[PDB]
Amino acid sequence: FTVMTKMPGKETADRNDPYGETGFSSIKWYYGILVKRPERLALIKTVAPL
Amino acid sequence: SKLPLLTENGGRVNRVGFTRIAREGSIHKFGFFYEFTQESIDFDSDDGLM
Repeated sequence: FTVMTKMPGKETADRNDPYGETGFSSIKWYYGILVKRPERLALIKTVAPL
Repeated sequence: SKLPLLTENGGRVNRVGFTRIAREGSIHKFGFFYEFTQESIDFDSDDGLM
């Protein structure tokens, strides 16, 4: 996970907000899997009681 | 109606400008003279004329 946080202040003060009144926090990542032996993944599909 | 009010979101609001002025003055030239003869000094009654 890559987390980027900028708090209000001179960090967020630019030509679009000279006063730097706002901040933000974001998170991002990459994910993926490679299925090598799909037959070894066994699944049963059924209904369930209330 | 023209107070620089500011909200919690800031933004491009309440921009101002400035001005300056230039002053000037110049100099001028003056003078005058007078003329005399040798006799007007030597033969005059008053030896302190000049």
